Amino acid sequence: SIPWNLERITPPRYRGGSLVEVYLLDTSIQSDHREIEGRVMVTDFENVPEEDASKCDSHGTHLAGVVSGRDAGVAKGASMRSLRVLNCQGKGTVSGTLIGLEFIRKSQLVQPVGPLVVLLPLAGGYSRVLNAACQRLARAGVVLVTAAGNFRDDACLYSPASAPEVITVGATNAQDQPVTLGTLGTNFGRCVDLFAPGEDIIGASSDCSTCFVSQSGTSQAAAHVAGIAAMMLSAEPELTLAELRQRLIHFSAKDVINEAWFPEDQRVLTPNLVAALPPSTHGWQLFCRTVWSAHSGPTRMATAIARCAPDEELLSCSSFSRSGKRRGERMEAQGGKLVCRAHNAFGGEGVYAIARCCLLPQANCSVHTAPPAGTRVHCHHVLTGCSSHWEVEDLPNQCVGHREASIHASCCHAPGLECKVKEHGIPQEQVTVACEEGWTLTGCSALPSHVLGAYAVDNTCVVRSRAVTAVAICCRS
Amino acid sequence: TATFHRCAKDPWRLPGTYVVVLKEETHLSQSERTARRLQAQAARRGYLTKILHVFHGLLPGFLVKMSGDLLELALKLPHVDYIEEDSSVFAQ
Amino acid sequence: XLFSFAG
Ligand SMILES: [Ca+2]
Repeated sequence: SIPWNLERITPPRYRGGSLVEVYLLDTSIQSDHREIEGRVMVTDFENVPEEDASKCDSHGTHLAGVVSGRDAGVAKGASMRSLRVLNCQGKGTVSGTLIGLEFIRKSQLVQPVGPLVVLLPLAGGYSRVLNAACQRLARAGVVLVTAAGNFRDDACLYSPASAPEVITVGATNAQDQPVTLGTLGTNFGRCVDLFAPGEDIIGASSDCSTCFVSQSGTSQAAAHVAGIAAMMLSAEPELTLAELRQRLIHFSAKDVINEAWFPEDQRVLTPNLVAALPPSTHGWQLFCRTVWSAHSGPTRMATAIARCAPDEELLSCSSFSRSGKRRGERMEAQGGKLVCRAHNAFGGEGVYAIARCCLLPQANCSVHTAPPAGTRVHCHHVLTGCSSHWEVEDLPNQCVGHREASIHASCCHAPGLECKVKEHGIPQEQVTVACEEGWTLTGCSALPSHVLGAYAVDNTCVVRSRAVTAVAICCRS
Repeated sequence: TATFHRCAKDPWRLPGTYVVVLKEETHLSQSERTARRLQAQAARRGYLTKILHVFHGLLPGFLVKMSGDLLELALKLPHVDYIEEDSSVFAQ
Repeated sequence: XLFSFAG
């Protein structure tokens, strides 16, 4: 009887959302449906384009039901407030959405409450202004959850999906595979933060006050995460956006998606995570996440930059190009904060910078660099990361690089933190080495035969080549 | 330095309405003055305009219904950061 | 691609 999706997000050990308010920007809703009655407030903010009643509130009623519905909702408690920015045909405007986001912020300023989650179950093309408005609202301290989009395409080409600081959610089905329906399906790529159930999701039907219907979409998926986030914020009202994101990632089911469903170049960029509620089991823990930059593009002096959130520390920095035409990467300071920068080679199509960004309070971190010598540098403190860059066209708390390369060590003073290094090598397109259960991968690199790059996937260090050796630095309290 | 942007998916564009985004610290009073100035400069050129909304609280700026002919003029207004043509969003 | 993938 438990809907498959609600079972899917239930942790392996288990026992909400009322201190939290969830805003919904959508079609009109049937607020008298028994799933949501008395739990959703209709603001009557409305900004929708002209067309070109049961059907009118179908989309919105279902999602309000996914988030907070008493029988089939994720966060059965939760309070919701609804804004109408989609018309009866489900169409809205960027300007209308902006006006809506502004309305939420004015409400907050006029009558402050607790943590806010804003669900944006909608998409248009890439919009500079819409992305900026989302970012600005995130920086004001509001959590935004958005749909990845339903076009079986790169989510970075859509808004608010591509919008920095917003949690972007793709949809997976009952077999934990990405939803695909012909030429349509879940979006994917590096702008997607995680996936959640978004096929065959039962919820409130606006046909009648007690009816139910199954719907599919990245909106349904985003609604699961809004519910999950609302529960997480009730339990821990002080979470920063970076902390909430690290928890959503940490508690997801990992490596459950068959990545063959995604286009080849998007596999590496797309996180293999299906959202789930935190367990009853939760003492301090080291949380890290992998942040891929935008591709640098092909200019000769091109650089890709991957950054961490203000409250995170950059513990390592790696890079990757599909061609292998790469000048490596370096950790460089910037506004008093370290970023991961990767360098394209002359004739390269471009490269990615790949940061490992971690929540490490009490950390004092620095970088130690040595110019081309092989080349070596050490933390003379724990080593959390090695990087290397070169300027040539071709070839023990210690990092070792190629003789023609500069080498950079990320060194932190973090008492109460233990780190070890685990190595693995073979004759090979991909070599792999994982931290032990309960350890957090902080750094991933290849021993210095021609590598495309290296990256952490959860707690597994992956090295890609064309005698290769993967090296993982793993830490815990 | 002010730039123009419109949706790359041509069918999703909504020409004739523009979001005028002003520089970050621009004050509401200035946003309003800038909108009126646009309306005046347009009117002297024979163009009707309508200010649909003035933005403040996240981004400063305004929403304006006008011919795209006026975009060169509008990009030269004081405080302008960029202008974006309105476009469609959809239930997912 | 609105309403369960235009389904
Ligand atoms: Ca994102």
